[PDB]
Amino acid sequence: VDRFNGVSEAELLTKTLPDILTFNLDIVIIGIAPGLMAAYKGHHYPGPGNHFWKCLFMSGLSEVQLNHMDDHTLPGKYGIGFTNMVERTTPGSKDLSSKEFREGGRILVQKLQKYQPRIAVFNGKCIYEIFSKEVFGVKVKNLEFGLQPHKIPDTETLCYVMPSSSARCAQFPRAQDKVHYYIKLKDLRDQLKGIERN
DNA sequence: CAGCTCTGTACGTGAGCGATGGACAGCT
DNA sequence: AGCTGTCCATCGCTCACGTACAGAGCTG
Repeated sequence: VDRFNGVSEAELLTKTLPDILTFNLDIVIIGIAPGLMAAYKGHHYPGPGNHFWKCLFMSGLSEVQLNHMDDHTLPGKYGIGFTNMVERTTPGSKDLSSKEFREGGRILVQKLQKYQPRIAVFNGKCIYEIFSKEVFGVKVKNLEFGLQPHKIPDTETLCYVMPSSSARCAQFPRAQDKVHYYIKLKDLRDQLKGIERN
């Protein structure tokens, strides 16, 4: 019944979740749109069932199990930042229109060209499908997860796609089913950093 | 025909919320 | 022993920042 401690869903729809972006980041996690719990909390991925923080720990991207309250520590401590394709608070990915997504893509690509992280991680396959068509003018028959073959225009930022950390998708039913992509992201990060160090 | 886009629908886990009722102590 | 109320284990149900895919409609 009451999931928001007496706060209405209509009020949460007016709230926004701030980005956590700085220069020289290794990774920027790009969500689809903040959900009601993130709007409520004012922090990234607070959903008790969301797999994000558990996959970050299980993959070794964090040495201890962190939570949504740690999100502002991620740039300085781990080289990780956060943004979303669509800024607007939304219950789920199915409530977003094509226009909202394409407006989001344009704003997103400008953010990435400003902050130029080593890797732009799309936390959700649906947003990369829109982004690729809008930014690179490419629609492939079978879009795959993992490292994509185009850099953000005018930057060296790579594009890496993972299934959404939301526990809504049945195709990757557990955090265990998504951790392969976080491990591969860690490996890609370590390789990029090692190449720059040498 | 055939390949495309668009829309509707079905799908596995694990966490939380409200209801239920057994266990149990305080009281007389 | 009988009564009463709280605690809390446990259950059923819902559902979470989606995704894959069939099939209708469209177009070359």
